[PDB]
Amino acid sequence: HLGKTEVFLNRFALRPLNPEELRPWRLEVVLDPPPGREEVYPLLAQVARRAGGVTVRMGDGLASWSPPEVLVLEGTLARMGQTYAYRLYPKGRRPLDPKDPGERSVLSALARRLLQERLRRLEGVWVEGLAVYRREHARGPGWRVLGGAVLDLWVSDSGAFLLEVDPAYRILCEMSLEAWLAQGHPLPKRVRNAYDRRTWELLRLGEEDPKELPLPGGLSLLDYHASKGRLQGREGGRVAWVADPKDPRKPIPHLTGLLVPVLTLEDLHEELALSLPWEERRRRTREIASWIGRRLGLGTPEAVRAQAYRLSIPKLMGRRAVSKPADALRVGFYRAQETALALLRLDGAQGWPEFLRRALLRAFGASGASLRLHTLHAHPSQGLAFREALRKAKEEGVQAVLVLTPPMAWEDRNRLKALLLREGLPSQILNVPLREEERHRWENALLGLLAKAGLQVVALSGAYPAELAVGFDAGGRESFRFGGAACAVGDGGHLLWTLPEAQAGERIPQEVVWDLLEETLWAFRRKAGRLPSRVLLLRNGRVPQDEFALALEALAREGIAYDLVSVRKSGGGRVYPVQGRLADGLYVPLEDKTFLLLTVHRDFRGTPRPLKLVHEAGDTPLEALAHQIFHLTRLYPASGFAFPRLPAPLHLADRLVKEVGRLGIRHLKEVDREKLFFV
DNA sequence: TGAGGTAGTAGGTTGTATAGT
RNA sequence: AUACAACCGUUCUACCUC
Ligand SMILES: [Mg+2]
Repeated sequence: HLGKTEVFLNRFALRPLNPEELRPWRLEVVLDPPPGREEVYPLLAQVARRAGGVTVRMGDGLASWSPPEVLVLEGTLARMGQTYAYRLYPKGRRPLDPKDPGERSVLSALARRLLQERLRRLEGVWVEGLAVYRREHARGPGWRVLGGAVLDLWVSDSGAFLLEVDPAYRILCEMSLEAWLAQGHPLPKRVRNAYDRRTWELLRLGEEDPKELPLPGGLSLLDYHASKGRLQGREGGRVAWVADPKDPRKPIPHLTGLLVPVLTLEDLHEELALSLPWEERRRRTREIASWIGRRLGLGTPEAVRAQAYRLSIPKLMGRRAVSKPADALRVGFYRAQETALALLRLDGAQGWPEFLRRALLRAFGASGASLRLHTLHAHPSQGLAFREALRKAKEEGVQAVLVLTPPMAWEDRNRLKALLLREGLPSQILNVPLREEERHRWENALLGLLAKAGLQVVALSGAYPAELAVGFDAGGRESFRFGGAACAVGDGGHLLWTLPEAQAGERIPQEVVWDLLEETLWAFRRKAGRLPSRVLLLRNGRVPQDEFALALEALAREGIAYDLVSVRKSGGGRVYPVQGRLADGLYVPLEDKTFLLLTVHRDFRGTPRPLKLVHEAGDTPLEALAHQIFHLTRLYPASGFAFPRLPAPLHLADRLVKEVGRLGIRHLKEVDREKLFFV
């Protein structure tokens, strides 16, 4: 069950490395005072930057593509307050073999630096690292938007340059605060220094004179900024009151002549289309690749191809087959039970709208389960009595409450949610200027409601390598030492979530991961009276792989087969068809155990971002894994009309982590973990 | 709070380090 | 909190989609 086709990656093959590049100059470093021994590594890279060439770190020394005589071989550094004196010593050259991953790594660091350094020298071109911006996409009243691309340059195993390209844009507010003010434009959100990158939350304009404000040092504002050479060639203008990097109420003094506004997208909207149709993006990518090759003498670009296989579209089962979850409202649910729902009105109206009661009764008739609708005659304004009302509805079997309400402020939303959650009542909010013809909104609402209640509504009828697929999210951190969360989808049925639930400090990451996993295991055991034969482990690849060692070990001790797979929402590059149209379910195998996956592609103008996956453990054939993950993409019961770009367990753990973020909510004790309260 | 995506940007986190010796 | 380094980037705004 597949297909076959060919695609271009947004990578390009360029010229072979010439003999000199294959034989970099080697340099021995001498510092004073030496020190470090274990800290003698960031220092090495820093020296490699101070030298001022195409030079990188290589072993205990330096590799360079720049002749040592055009380097700053002797100079000084200031690292964390300490001042070092360095001298570089040319020690001849040493050949590097691309076939050695270490040496090729060095070669690629050199290639990257080559790209950046050579791009800096181009006239009529703006460069901010691995980003180059040529043309001018749009300009108006003091600000312009430049169009270019983000790049990378590394070295193949066959010893040739490889150039990744992807068009981006840049919003430059090429002016000054003072002026910007004049144009009559409104004071922006945050403001930025004109002499560095530190940015302060713009609080208010001042009322006093810069030559008066006494600073902690004896200096005034104006001559403080004058002393450090900043008023040299510019008019300081009026005084401003910026707010600190983090957050505070204690403001700081600044100058509208040393401040530059920073425009977000919305600021431009108050005057866009920075998305590109995939055809246009491919074109511009090619153009910029040939342009770079031309200007840098790297030859004419050969776009790299790759075989791609069109995966089979999954079989979504409600009562019968469905194209999308929303249809199950007409057709019926996969596994319905005796369910009790509750209404909570905050618009001071009475009961269920008729079309909602109808839609629900219909959907449940088509499922033969018997539905029971309650109404909460209670309000949060009551105090404890409200909590009591909630408790009563719970004991009467209510599983979830729909909340008809005008647009709630963030804080009130979270407070209300958390409130119902204390009494074990998941809730779906429906904003109440509500017409019946708004089918999408209230049907999605209804789906969320039912999901929260514990219904299944849809399933994948297929057969898959692992009957348990659990996804791991680590919040916004690079480890589970500070907690994270898991969501489990059982082949394509049953849904569970788990929190770290064991403090957030002196926690061993491996043990956290194993705890999440073990709890999902035990949930599965409770629902099935057995342990699963194989589990699919999905992580977001932002935490070290070592953090799953204990979980894998434990899965083995228990005779449970596994497959560890890493999923990265960003970095997969772009993917274009050679001929024809680009479609869903694209599987694009790549290097050692890694592949691309173009899961989603609907009526959006912009180019799709393929997923990048790495089979890090287990002996399941890649195509099989890609199959299962792609199908897991279609098992999100809350979206109803559109599929998420990520597999259900990861998408779920994302919404979960974000919701715990929004609410409390350490011990969500009364909430059943079969109930997806966070969608 | 209806939800899916591509767009930039702020915005954020985590790691090492400061001095001491 | 300072510096440096690495990575991610929901909110928001917009366009749209069903
Ligand atoms: Mg929801």
